[PDB]
Amino acid sequence: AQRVTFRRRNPYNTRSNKIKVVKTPGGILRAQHVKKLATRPKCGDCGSALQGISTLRPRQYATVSKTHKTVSRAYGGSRCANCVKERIIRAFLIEEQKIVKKVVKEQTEAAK
Amino acid sequence: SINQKLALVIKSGKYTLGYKSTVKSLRQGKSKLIIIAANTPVLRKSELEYYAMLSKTKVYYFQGGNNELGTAVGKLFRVGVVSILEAGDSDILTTLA
Amino acid sequence: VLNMLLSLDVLHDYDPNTKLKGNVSAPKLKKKDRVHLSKKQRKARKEMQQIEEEMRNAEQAVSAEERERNQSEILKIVFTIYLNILKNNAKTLIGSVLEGLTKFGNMANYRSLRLADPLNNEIIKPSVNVS
Amino acid sequence: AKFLKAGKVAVVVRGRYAGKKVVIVKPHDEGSKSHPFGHALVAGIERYPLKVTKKHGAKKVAKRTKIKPFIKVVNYNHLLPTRYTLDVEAFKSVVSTETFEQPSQREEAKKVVKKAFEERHQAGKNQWFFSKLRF
Amino acid sequence: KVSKSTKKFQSKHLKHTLDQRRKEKIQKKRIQGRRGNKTDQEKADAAGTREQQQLKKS
Ligand SMILES: [Zn+2]
Repeated sequence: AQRVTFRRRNPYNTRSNKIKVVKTPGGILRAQHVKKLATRPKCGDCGSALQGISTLRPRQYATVSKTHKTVSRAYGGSRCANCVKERIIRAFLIEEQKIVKKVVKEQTEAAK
Repeated sequence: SINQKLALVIKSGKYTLGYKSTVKSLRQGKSKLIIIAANTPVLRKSELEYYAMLSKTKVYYFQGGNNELGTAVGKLFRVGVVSILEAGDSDILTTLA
Repeated sequence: VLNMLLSLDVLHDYDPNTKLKGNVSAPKLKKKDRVHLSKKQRKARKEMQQIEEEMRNAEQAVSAEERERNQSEILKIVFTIYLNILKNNAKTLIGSVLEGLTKFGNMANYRSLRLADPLNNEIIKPSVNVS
Repeated sequence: AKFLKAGKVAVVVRGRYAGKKVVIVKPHDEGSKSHPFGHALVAGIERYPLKVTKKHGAKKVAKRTKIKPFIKVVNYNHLLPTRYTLDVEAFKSVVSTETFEQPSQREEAKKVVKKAFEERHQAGKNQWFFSKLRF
Repeated sequence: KVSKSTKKFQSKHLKHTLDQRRKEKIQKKRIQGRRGNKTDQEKADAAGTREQQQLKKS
């Protein structure tokens, strides 16, 4: 039933300073400031959370290996699997349509 | 009509409803005709068109949405594409439809 | 022919808060049914909305200040036409000229012989050009 | 007709080699005991050759034209078949169901496919197969 | 047991909230008996459409 308060300069209940109450090895209750939770990286096309990539603070990514923040597939770590599949299919079909349109133009200009 | 032929095919013939089944049957070469609803997404429609060109399967563009095509087939759910494995008793294949 | 000037909307003021036709539409796209936009795209959307709002305000002001000038010029032209008709003293145009003068006079500082009854004749009861 | 037969060029849409170009060597429509689905053995390009200009010479040209191959078992649902074809007569015997249960056979198959691909590229044939797809 | 937010609100904001509620009630009671307080929709209905006004003129 012991009351605890902030341990830093800020006296206001702002998002920046949030308090948890913990029992120290001295048998007493004491406050502890909690950091902001990390946010999962999101896909750049659909905005869904990327799978297989660890969730860390922006500056904590500078200290981990590349396998913990990428995926072995192309666009891995930036776009998800379904978006890459759509990109591949769309690019191939667009190229095929360009070929067909070029053949049609060649035929229609071949009359004269 | 075209709805009567489709209903007869579902009653007596062999069919596959849906995009995945249609593509699988196109790969296996067992499709005689693919009816495509007008409500289908453009990417899937273009993929089906390319697959039909590869497999030399006749294409019929249904004049209605996936729900109208589902009702024409006789099912209370939407179907986006139908593939006719066997006409059976009907004559949809004979009349170039 | 001369009766078409009676239909000039620019020479009409209606009640400031007139009821218009019933138009119903979604006030906004639902929050859970939005399309994903990149941070660059969202910033560009904010910028173009800010541009569009000020363009809308400026267009409103310009239309407001041009309607009055157009109304003045049209009043001058219409009154010149009416007065020159009156000076010409054409027996077949007196009623229309008087009706126009009565209608648009406050904006300033025989049915068998005519064809093609004026627009909205079912609701526009002629004040001066009666049968 | 059927279009997923030997020699048909396909584009992989799923997996590490997504977007890479492969050629089908042996289609299995009924699948296998270890792969109970309609799959195909394919030989594809993992590292496309780089373009060579007149400025490059000798050793540099030999470096740029190297091709890294790969051999894979791919489900049909993870392939996008093309209308193009490429001859697989050179290496239709090394890529089989057994090859993927013995790593040494995998090594030999990759060696053979690399040699065949480099020879075909240097012959000037199949310029579309040896070009990267931009997606 | 009273919640913390309830205690804080009742100690801080209860009095002026109640006073404002009373003020709105008094103003509503005073304005109810007066003439000339109509909403935008009500005034639009009263004025009517352009066709209704042209009928009223005729
Ligand atoms: Zn995505």
